[PDB]
Amino acid sequence: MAVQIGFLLFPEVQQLDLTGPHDVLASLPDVQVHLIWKEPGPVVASSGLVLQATTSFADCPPLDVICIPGGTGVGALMEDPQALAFIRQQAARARYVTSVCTGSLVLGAAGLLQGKRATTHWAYHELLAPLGAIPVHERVVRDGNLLTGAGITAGIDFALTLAAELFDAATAQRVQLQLEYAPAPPFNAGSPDTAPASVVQQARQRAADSLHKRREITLRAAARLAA
Amino acid sequence: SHMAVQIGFLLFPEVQQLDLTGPHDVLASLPDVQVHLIWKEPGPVVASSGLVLQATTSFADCPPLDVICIPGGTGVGALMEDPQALAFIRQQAARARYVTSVCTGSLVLGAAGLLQGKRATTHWAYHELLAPLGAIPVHERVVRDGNLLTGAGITAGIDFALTLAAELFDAATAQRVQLQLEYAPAPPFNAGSPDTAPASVVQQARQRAADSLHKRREITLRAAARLAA
Repeated sequence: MAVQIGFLLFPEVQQLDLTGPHDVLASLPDVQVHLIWKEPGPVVASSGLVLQATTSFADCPPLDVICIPGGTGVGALMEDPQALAFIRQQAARARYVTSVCTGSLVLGAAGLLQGKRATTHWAYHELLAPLGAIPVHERVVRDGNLLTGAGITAGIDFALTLAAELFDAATAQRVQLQLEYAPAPPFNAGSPDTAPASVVQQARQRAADSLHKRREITLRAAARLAA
Repeated sequence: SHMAVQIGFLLFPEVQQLDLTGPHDVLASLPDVQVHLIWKEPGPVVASSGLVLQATTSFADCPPLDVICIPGGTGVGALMEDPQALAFIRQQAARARYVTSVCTGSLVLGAAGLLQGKRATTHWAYHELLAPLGAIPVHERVVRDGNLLTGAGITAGIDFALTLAAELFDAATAQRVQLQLEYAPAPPFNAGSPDTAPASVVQQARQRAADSLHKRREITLRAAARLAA
C-alpha cells in the first residue's frame, strides 16, 4: 500500500538530480524510496560522492514512480540494452514515469518520449526532437503520466509538483515549508535568457564536447527505435 | 591537484542529507577543489532519510581546511554535546578561510563558541535558539559576518553555496555554475517561508516541531553553560 518510488542510480550520475528529489519525496507519509542499479552497493557520482544502491533490478518491487536522474553517465545508459529494458519493464505499470535534467534523454532512448511533451537541461534541449519528443521550454512538463524536469536544480520544483499529485497541495506545502524552500539566488544567471552573454558563452563552450558526443549517441539510439 | 582548495563537510548520523549534498554538488563544480566528508572514522553514515553516505576521512587525518561546513539535521542535538566533534571544529576554524554552516548546523557552531557576538541564521523553526549561544539572530537566507557564512533552512544550502563560490573565486565563476545547474527556481507553491505559507500549514509545522524544540532548548542551554565556565 505504501507508495513505491524508485530512482535509477548509475555511475557518473549528477548526484543533486537524485538527492534533491529524494529528500523531498522521502519526507512524505507512506512512501518507500529505492535506489536501483544492476547490483546493490556503492555507485560513484560524477563529483566523486559515493552513493549506495539499495536494490538490484531483479529485487526492485513494482514501482508507483520511476525517476531517471541525469549526468555524465547518461551517454552510456542510452546504449545499454539492460538498463533500457528495465526502464521499459517498470514504465509499463508505473503510475508515473519521470526524469530530471538529462535523465529525459534516457527515457527518449528507451522509446518513452515518442509524441510526448518533454523538457531537459537547457544546453541539451536540441536532443529531444530526434528522440521523438515535442520539446517544451518549461521547467516542469507533464504529459499524461510523464513528468520531466529541466536542468539539475529543477529536480526540487519537479519533486514538489509530483508530491502534490501523489497526495495533495497541503501535503506539498508542508514539505516546502519544512525545507524552507523560498529561494533567493545571489545572481540572476540560472537561465540562458537572463545570464550575462559572457557567462552563457563560457557555459556553452564547456558543454560543447559533451553535446557533440551526445549528438552522435542520440542519432544511434533514434535509429534503433526506427529499425 | 596538491594546490587544491580544501573543503570539508562534517558528516554525522541522522544528518539532513540535502544540507550537505546541495552545497557539495555546487562546490565540486569549481576549479581544483578537493572535498572531504569528515567523521570519527571513514565509512558509511546514514542520513535521516535512510540515504547512506560515505565519510572519506577521520577527524585525526583530515588535512587543514580552507572551508569547513556543518550541515544540520536531527543528529545535531548529539553533536552539540560531543566534545570530540566540537574540538575538531574549533581547531579547523582557527585557520580556515571560511567557517560555515547550513540550517541547524549553525547550532553546532554555536555550541563550539564560534557565534558569540556574530550575526547568524538557521532554520526558521529553530531560530530562537541562536541568541542563547551568543549570536545576533538575523532573518535572512544567507548571513555573512567576516569569515562566517551561515545559511537558513535546508534548501538555503544552494543559495549559500553560490554565495560562497563567488567569495572563493569571483562572481563570473559563481554565475557560470548557477547556469550549469539551471538554478532559476520556479516553486509550484509559495509555502517556503512561515510568512507566506498558509496559516494552517505554519501551525501544523509548529505543532510537529514543538517536542524537538523543547528538547533542543535544554541541550542549547547546557551547551551555553559550558561556554560560560
